[PDB]
Amino acid sequence: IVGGYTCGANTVPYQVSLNSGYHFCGGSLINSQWVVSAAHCYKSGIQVRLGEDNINVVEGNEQFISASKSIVHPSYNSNTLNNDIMLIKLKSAASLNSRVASISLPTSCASAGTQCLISGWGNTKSSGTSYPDVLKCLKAPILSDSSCKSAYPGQITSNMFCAGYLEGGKDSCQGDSGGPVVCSGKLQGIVSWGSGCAQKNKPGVYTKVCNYVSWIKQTIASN
Amino acid sequence: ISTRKYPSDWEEW
Ligand SMILES: [Ca+2]
Repeated sequence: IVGGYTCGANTVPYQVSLNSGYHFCGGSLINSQWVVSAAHCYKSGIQVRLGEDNINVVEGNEQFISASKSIVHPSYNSNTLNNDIMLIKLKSAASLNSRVASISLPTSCASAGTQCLISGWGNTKSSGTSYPDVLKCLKAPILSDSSCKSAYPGQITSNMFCAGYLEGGKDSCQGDSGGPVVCSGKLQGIVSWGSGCAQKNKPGVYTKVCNYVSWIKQTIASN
Repeated sequence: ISTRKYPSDWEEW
């Protein structure tokens, strides 16, 4: 997250870190046994780290649980990034508490101008690299579809939306992929892609979770 | 170069 702020420990209790011997992506806990992340975050062996603040120190609110299943959307396309969603089933259920909690799925899509919270452990610089130990947060609005398409001609599908600031300076970044975009207490987005980070006229692009709610529920029920 | 995985998407190819 570029241009964000330190969230505070365990203030985003649905945020997870996906770990393959190092943090590589975020995710969102949607029930005690299931996480939503990006399809491009798939790997064969993932450890989900719940309850994290400082990802480099054992502080005592963590739960480390291996993924048993990581289920990429069958229509995910790695060239266009359409359908960039994955479901992760935990090998055992997380213990839900004030520091480890689920986020609700949406009942409707969000409108332009809705303010959302975006979070992660990704890069905090728009040029070069600086990776945080503690979780970062950004408040950012959803943009109009027309503004989003104008920023990324030919690239925005109906399964994507843009959020952020066209002036630059505030955005998600590498290491934030898969993490949450929460608006009015609902998971509306998944960190997906952008051109650079926090650049002028190049907002973040997020998977539109409201298009997948039925798919998520059916995938969970059958797995 | 567009996806937001650490360290990058292309790095994993
Ligand atoms: Ca920790």
